[PDB]
Amino acid sequence: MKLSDLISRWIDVEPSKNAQIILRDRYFMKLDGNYLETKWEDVARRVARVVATAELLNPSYKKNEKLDRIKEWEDIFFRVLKARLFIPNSPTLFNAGLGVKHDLLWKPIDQMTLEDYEEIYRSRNHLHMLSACFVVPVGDSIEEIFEAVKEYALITKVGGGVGSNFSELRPKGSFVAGTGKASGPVSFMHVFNSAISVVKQGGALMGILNINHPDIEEFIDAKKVLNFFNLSVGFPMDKKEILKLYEEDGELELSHPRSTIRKKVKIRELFRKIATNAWKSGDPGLAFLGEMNKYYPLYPHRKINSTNPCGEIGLSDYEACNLGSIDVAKFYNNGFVDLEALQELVQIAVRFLDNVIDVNVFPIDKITKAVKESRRLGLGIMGFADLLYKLEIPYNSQEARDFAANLMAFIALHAHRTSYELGKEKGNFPLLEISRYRTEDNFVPFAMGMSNYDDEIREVMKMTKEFRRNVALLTIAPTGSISNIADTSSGLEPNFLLAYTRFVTKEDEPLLYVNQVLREKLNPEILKRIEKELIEKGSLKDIPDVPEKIKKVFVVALDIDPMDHLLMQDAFQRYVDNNISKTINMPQSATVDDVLNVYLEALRTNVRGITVYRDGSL
Amino acid sequence: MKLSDLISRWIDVEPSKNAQIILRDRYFMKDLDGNYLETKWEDVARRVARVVATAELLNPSYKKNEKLDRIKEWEDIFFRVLKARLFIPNSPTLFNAGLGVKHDLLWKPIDQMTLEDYEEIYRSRNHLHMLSACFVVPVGDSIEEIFEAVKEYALITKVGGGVGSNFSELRPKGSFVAGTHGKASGPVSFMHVFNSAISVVKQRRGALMGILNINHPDIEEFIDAKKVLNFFNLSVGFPMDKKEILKLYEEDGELELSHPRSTIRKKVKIRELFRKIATNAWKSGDPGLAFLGEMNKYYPLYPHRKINSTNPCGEIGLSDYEACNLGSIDVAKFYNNGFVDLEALQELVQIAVRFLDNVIDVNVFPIDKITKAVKESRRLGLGIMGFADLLYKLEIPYNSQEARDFAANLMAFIALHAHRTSYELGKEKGNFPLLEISRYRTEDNFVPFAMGMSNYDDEIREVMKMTKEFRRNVALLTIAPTGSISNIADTSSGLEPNFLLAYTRPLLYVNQVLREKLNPEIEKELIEKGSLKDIPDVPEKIKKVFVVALDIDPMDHLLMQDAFQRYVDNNISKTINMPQSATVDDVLNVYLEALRTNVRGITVYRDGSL
Ligand SMILES: Nc1ncnc2c1ncn2[C@H]1C[C@H](O)[C@@H](COP(=O)(O)OP(=O)(O)OP(=O)(O)O)O1
Ligand SMILES: Nc1ncnc2c1ncn2[C@H]1C[C@H](O)[C@@H](COP(=O)(O)OP(=O)(O)OP(=O)(O)O)O1
Ligand SMILES: Nc1ccn([C@@H]2O[C@H](COP(=O)(O)OP(=O)(O)O)[C@@H](O)[C@H]2O)c(=O)n1
Ligand SMILES: Nc1ccn([C@@H]2O[C@H](COP(=O)(O)OP(=O)(O)O)[C@@H](O)[C@H]2O)c(=O)n1
Ligand SMILES: [Cl-]
Repeated sequence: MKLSDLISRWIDVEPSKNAQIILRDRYFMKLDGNYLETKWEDVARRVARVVATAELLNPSYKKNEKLDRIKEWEDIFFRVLKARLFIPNSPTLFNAGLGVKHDLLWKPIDQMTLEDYEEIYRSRNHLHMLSACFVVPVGDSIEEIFEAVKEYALITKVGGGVGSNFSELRPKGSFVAGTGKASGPVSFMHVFNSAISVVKQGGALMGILNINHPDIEEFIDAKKVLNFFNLSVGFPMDKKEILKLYEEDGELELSHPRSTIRKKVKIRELFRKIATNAWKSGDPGLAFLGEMNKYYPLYPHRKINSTNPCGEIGLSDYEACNLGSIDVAKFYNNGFVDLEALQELVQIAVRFLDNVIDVNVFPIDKITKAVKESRRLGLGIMGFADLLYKLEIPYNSQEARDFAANLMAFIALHAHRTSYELGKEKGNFPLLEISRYRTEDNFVPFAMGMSNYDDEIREVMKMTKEFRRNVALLTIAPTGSISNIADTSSGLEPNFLLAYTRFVTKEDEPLLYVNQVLREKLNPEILKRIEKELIEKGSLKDIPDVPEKIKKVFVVALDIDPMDHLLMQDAFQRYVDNNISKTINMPQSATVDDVLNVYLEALRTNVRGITVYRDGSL
Repeated sequence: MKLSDLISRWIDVEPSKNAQIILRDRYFMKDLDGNYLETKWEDVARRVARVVATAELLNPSYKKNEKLDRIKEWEDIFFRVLKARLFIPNSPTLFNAGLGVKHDLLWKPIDQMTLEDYEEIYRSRNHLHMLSACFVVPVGDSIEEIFEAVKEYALITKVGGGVGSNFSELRPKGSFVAGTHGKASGPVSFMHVFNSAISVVKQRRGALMGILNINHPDIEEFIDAKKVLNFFNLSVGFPMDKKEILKLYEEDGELELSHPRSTIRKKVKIRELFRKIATNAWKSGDPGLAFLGEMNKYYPLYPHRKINSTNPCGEIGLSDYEACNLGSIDVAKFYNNGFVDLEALQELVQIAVRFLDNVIDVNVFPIDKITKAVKESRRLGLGIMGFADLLYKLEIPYNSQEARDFAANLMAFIALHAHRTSYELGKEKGNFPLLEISRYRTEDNFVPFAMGMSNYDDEIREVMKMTKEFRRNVALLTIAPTGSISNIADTSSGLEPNFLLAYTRPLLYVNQVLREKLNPEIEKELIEKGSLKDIPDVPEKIKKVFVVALDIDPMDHLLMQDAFQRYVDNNISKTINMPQSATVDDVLNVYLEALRTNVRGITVYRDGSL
């Protein structure tokens, strides 16, 4: 069906009362604390109008027509936004229009003149930061360490999540031209933690240390406060290499350019250390940085050393990335995903995300540059688990994973063809010429190998040798907050729970929530009886008197075994040029051996990183 | 007698074994192997003198066929007062002088020194060649400025400095912050980041100064912050006149707590704020009080520049990005026949001031703004140590009007000749850049301290007028703790009474002057009891004389501070010791007498309180 007509079916559907609480708490703009916005329509309008003002910069538009052209983009943007088919990362919702006079952000589009958009463009203040994901380096000097703590605080203040690889820092007890002797990365990481603890935005930071750093063991056991850090162990070498060393029971030398300190450790003992900690507490994860550089169009002229906090974007030094997600559950139509409307939305969403770069303001000049030059986007999806329920497809099945790979491949195809086109109309990312899209033949920024679309995707990548707006376009984020605004499942995650009682504060209340798809499918009287047990058990699986087909379909996170989580992440990653946010849920009864087995399988699949969460551990 | 003769008396007295251990431990230079380049005090003295003399290269009054002679002459004079331990510079000068320089130039005989040799010492001083103990930086009201100040703390701590700040610009906790739903974290909470920075950058550890002004809305939280600021000394700032605060107090008035970038307001009774300050000091020693207005009253560049903070022990009031190098005279070595040898003292004061001013020239800072602030004002901290031991020798009891009048006259004579030395260096080398906008140039009768307790006052007034025309330094004097340098010097610390006459250091130690004076058949009861007061058959004249910190009541501590502060242009480090039985009201009474006298700040420590 036409995107038009899907917009119609959603545009007058208001957010649930749950989404509305989140919105007034956090999203609706407010001196001294009065609401300038009271409906999601209000958010959609302000954001639509501000992202649309980037069309001022379009070299392919003549001065006459510019107002026409801009209003057209405002209205579609507004329509997909209000309908909740696509929502950008939170910072876009929070910060769009900051610094702009309130008479201009909600004004009827009727009364918008071309000098009103020009006024919007030039009044964006130092806080107009619309992107979620950042990486900064932490060089081996007191100067560079503390510039980086400053950078963390500046990024955080404006609503960014930031990560670093701390491996440049020489090991603890290393020689310093001082003085003393080097504190080592773990103890400097406390300064960064201490800083975010006082910069209150309203897991937060990613800190990575590489597997061959002499302080790695300390780093693995560091969270056992550091409470604001997610930690990952970095593998800048090739996955295959580490797999083989493991398989032969080999040893790894721990060493550092600027220390004499060296140790040999068995790779299995180190792995088991990691797995034991992650079994107990969820940290540290694994970051396969070598796998990310493998698919990075600019490597080695540039290099990915770290991810942002939730691990879904691998970023070079000072790079940033703005994200946004399509609710694929809204795309269900009579046993099929409606690809005609999904194609149009991918097109709109890539333009939306690329225009955000043009109206974004960063607090550090190096970040502004790093971004101008690459124009990395993070288009993803949410509502995927719910889409499966509608299609009657068990999440833990080869059917779901093949469908997942075809769906992502379709999106990757039309995302990169939109980038092709934007490069033609607006100009190429400055670094096209030195990227693998130019200097190579047959370069594809992801593994593929599970879809009919692979040839067409090869064709697209070849075409983008010539025209290409963006270094990379796709990610799957956690969507913790935008999936709640949109009333849908998060990211590619299964639903964690089908039913739970939530609580309204009123003024001076328990109100049962049931998954809406489940509500529409199960006999309402079967629902009434089983509800009690479903809430206590957290699952339908052991509930007598629930039909078997329902149940096979309506699995939640802990019904789905760890390998079936991991393989779903593999299926998506084959068609995503950045990385993926996936929690590998494990049952309380999983051992440290089971965790190691996940890591081992992880090395053989196409995943770019790993997070495990064992039920009841924390 | 001539300083040269006084030197000969001290030059070959070797540092004690206690002093030598300190020296080997952290002052003797080592090579990459951890092998010692220096093994003797003499080597530090040669190294430091040589390095500080090389500043004479920049002297615009020397030829052309003259410079090498004049430099070796300064090097020789510096070397000899150093070796004798008559004057010692602040520790970082000891630690860091000569860094970057080849080792064959550093300890080479003065007589084999060539002009090119000095030129190469000077050119090869590295980024670590940091020779000053005392820093102040601003902490402005923005995340940007806060974390730039945190970077500065780091960089300063790394190269060996102590830094202080006034946090009062930061908006109170809970203030509106544009563009977010979070509230301002507030000064106390942001201090946590400074503490955590210093916990991870080794200096031999730096305590920090943190000040919040009495009229800041978070002031009560600040007073209570120390029961994770374990690195901070904390002082309450009083930017208003001390008269005004004393009055407000006596009249049982109110203080408006407010901030220009917050709606958070409150009114509090001054007596009640003072009582909380006093209760916390009684418990733990913190917070002390910093009379910033009194400091600014005597600041020659006020109001264009202002002092908002001290460095960590409070002895220097510093304007933003300003730093200061210190040095101390061991006055105890100037005793001669029932008198202080003022002939020798005047000469060492002249030498010390030059030595201190030359340090600015070979000093290297890690921030450009500090470099500029120091070039522009050339502030010095010439002090004394050995004061209590010098009183022992003169047979004067520390807790007597006699001791305070003696201290006033002694500090007055030092101030006189230091400021006269500054006039002359002004003339010979050029004035400090800011002289002409300073109150030595723009006022008449500006004197940078209260005087009032000496025969020297009128002569001091004349020298101040003279320095309308020539003046090298904005200010010159201080009294420092001298916590390490009085140890190296084998003498009592700063102006402080000895804390104890005998203390285990399995070691064990007896004050040298008591030792050369007490009938050597007269000790067990002193190491335990801590005093001579209640040993009987110890003659009552030794005893009146040989008093320690806790024999001297709080007002005699405080009036001793006053006596010195009237002739010191920067500030003074003095702890007001109190007996364990003192009450919160006894503290408040110290506070009130402090506000009436000429002291520039207060630190109390009440015995057994930790
Ligand atoms: N004083 C200190 N305390 C603790 N750690 C320090 C200290 N100084 C330096 N470090 C650590 C921080 C960095 O990881 C590393 C090097 O710092 P720094 O010495 O500033 O770099 P640099 O490149 O200027 O000097 P270098 O000549 O030693 O390499 O050692
Ligand atoms: N997110 C935050 N959490 C806690 N404190 C904050 C936060 N943001 C700012 N502050 C504090 C730090 C300072 O004391 C004060 C102002 O910081 P900042 O907003 O960077 O100043 P600014 O000069 O940029 O203000 P403005 O945006 O009003 O021009 O508020
Ligand atoms: N405290 C935090 C934690 C993560 N983040 C960032 O938010 C990014 C995406 O998270 P998400 O998709 O759940 O975000 P929204 O649903 O809130 O848009 C993460 O990858 C982090 O970079 C942040 O800004 N602040
Ligand atoms: N651990 C220390 C001790 C003193 N200092 C600085 O030295 C000043 C003088 O202290 P002091 O006179 O006892 O020090 P020394 O020169 O004797 O070591 C203090 O106010 C600090 O600014 C420091 O930075 N770190
Ligand atoms: Cl020191």
